[PDB]
Amino acid sequence: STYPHSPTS
Amino acid sequence: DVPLPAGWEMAKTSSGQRYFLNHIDQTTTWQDPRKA
Repeated sequence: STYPHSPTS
Repeated sequence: DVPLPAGWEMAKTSSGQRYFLNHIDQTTTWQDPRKA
């Protein structure tokens, strides 16, 4: 249930 | 319930980004599972 991060930053 | 895949996370970013995680493979998907 852990929110990741947008794959490109 | 199939129109929305179960191993897929809805990462709905208010910035205007809809990226889908496969929480099974840890796959970073920028393509809608129904669009491909």
